[PDB]
Amino acid sequence: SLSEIKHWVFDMDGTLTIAVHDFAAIREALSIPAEDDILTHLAALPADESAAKHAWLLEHERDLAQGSRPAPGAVELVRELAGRGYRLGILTRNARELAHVTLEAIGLADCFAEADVLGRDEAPPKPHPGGLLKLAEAWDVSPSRMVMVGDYRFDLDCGRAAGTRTVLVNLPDNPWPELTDWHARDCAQLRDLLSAE
Amino acid sequence: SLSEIKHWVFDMDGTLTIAVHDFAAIREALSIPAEDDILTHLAALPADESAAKHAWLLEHERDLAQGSRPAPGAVELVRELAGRGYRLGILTRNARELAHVTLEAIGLADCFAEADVLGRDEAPPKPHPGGLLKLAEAWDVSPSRMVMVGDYRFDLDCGRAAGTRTVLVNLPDNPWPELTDWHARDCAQLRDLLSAE
Ligand SMILES: [Mg+2]
Ligand SMILES: [Mg+2]
Repeated sequence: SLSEIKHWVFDMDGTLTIAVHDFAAIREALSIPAEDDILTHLAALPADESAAKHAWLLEHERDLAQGSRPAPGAVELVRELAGRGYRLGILTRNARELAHVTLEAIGLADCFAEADVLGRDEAPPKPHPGGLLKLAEAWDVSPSRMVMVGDYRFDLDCGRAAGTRTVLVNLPDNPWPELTDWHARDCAQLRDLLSAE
Repeated sequence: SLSEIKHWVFDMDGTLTIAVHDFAAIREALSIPAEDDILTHLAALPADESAAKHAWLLEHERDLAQGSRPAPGAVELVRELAGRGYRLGILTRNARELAHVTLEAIGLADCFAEADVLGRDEAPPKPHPGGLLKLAEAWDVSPSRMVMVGDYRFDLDCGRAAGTRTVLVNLPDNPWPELTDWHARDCAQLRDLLSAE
């Protein structure tokens, strides 16, 4: 049962936080009417114009980015787990300092012990198991009793390599069934699963 | 007339080259059937699943990127202009060395004099006019007789600031009419415009 796992490890980008983008710049560049939602409008254009505009959006993802915000239900999930006294960690490609700043920004800095936030300098890149093995050792716990929560195949591969359980969030379905122990559309639904199962 | 302009300056990313992405990874992550085109499939999903999957694609643009390839008609346009004996330049945020490598990769290194490829270290970031002013001076030409070709508002703003003519490519329409002297869906159509007008 998911509620039996008391040691949780989170990816950051795409899991606890998501990139936000300049909506007004997007609307101007792609000629979206104010009364239309961006994606709904693009989906309704002729296929060739839709493809061209989507390709442009993707090409300029970084130009249009404006930092990040908490992913849906992420703050809620982490606070729920922290409230249970569970042990929480982070395994991110970000530098530890930046991860720290982000955690403070989204109001979750107090939910993770500083030593349990592993960044660029503390662990090899996913899907290398190193970071999870480090946490498992620091926590004196079997990996089979930890869960790795992520949104990308490398997060799941990392969990499988280290031997932890794995959770996919922030996709609506189950694209890697064999790599994925639990899946939820987002952290809010994951919190619901935790509560029910 | 466009054919009267004999001094042309190109942006790189999004104009002469475009990022390519890992199609197989995308298809696996978003559960796209082999017989479906990715975008057409997403456009046909329920709106909520479509939005979630598009947001994921955008969030992982850099994870899914696999270098770049020539933009449609770009090699053809540059060779056509070089063949006319026109003077050609580049104004890119990329380091000059990388711009050089890219130009070699796509077979256009011989179309630009090395001194006329301005990168990170040779010119301030768009939309600062500096890079175009530098080329105009090096070429002993009035900016009104140069054209800046780009795919982003900053390219057009840069041209307007320096006083060059401006061209938008790689969007299908005309989102910044006042900033844009000519627009074309891509470099191939731009070559056609050049030929006809
Ligand atoms: Mg991630
Ligand atoms: Mg560009």
